[PDB]
Amino acid sequence: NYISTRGAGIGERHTFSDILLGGLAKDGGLYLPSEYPQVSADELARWRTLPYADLAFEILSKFCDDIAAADLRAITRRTYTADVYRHARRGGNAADITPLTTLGTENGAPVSLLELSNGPTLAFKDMAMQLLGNLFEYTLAKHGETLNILGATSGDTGSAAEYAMRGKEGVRVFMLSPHKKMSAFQTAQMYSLQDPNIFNLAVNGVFDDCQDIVKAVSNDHAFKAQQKIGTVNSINWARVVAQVVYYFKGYFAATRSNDERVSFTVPSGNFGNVCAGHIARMMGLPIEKLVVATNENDVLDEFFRTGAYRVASNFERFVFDLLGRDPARVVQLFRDVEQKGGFDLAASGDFARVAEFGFVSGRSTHADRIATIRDVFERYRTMIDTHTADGLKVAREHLRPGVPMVVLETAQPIKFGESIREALGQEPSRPAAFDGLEALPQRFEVVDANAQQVKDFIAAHTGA
Repeated sequence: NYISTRGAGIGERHTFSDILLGGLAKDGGLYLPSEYPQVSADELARWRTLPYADLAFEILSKFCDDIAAADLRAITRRTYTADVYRHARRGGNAADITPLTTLGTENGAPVSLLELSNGPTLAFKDMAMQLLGNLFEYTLAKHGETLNILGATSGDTGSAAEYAMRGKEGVRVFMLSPHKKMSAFQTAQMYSLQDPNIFNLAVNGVFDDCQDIVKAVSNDHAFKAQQKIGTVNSINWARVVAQVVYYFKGYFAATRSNDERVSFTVPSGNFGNVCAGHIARMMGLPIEKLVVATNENDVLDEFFRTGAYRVASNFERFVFDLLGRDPARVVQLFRDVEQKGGFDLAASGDFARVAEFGFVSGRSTHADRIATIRDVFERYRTMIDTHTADGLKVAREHLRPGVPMVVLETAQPIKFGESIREALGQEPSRPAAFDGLEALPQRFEVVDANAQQVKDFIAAHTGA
């Protein structure tokens, strides 16, 4: 049973499928399960040797009792294949889906990269998005209807969304991107798509103008009903579930037996990965530390260091757990933010739950990340990107002799080429598979920063 971070859902029934499409709860909160499903010692032992798709089935099954088991297995097996997750760049077996690449021992701990970025758009959101494509298609087939997804992107999330949803029955994607303001690789991956259910709208503004238009359409309830408007952003619970799976996969790959403990480092203070790692640990996965790298973001640093915020969907899910899963406390925190200019979890006695849950944090600077990229290229003979470098720098501050440390690789170097050029004096390396991408014919519709222009476009391209 799924309930709201702000109190709705008690005395009701919301299944996984009921909330799949990712709406907020009725009270403005986010949906969460009423308990975290527990993995027994026997289950954990049985799961160690499962291929990724079957491990995914096991975990998704804990969170979804309303979809027939056979159908969930068919969905995960269709989703997680070597062919889709084909871009393994370090000699790994793509059938692992998220191969673990061990770098070496540091402070007595084996340090590895978990390769989450071998999917079609070379970054970690392909892990959840590919699954959401199949889940959406499956669920929408039951009603013979179409979901018209509206989203915004600066390149990476929209790419992952479009590669997951292209060609899915019952789905269209209307994606707003800032015209001429994205990197060439990301622009080409999106705009080269010819699929008739994918609509790339290049907005004459910046990313925040694109987000503002999605928000404005969010507030037009009659239009949302008329056009069956959907979202695949962080409000989506299924995306978090999907991410729990690779913590299990990485744990097993990093260990020989379930007597061992593993630490993970999450780049970029990303609350979806924070949440997913925390949820895996809460289910019984033997995670020692969850290390959160926050680069030079002072807000994130301040929160993890002190529990305070002075004035993210998934921040709210995390803080709900810090506050004891009491929705009244969450509502108060948001009242403190609005009425009193921030919150202070240390003062209220709730900050102790951050360390309780295994969390620690650290920061990196641009110079630190360049140095880390250069170090890795020389010592371990491989390219890593800026996000992975933020992760590795921070990971290195939290090594315990004897405890594997797994750093999430959240984007491949080709996605963030500027820092690779600065660090390594060259473009990211790329195989023949990607030759000509940026020169392919591009298909997009330019629109101004005008919400009604976007509404008109959607209405003219759905048949509603």
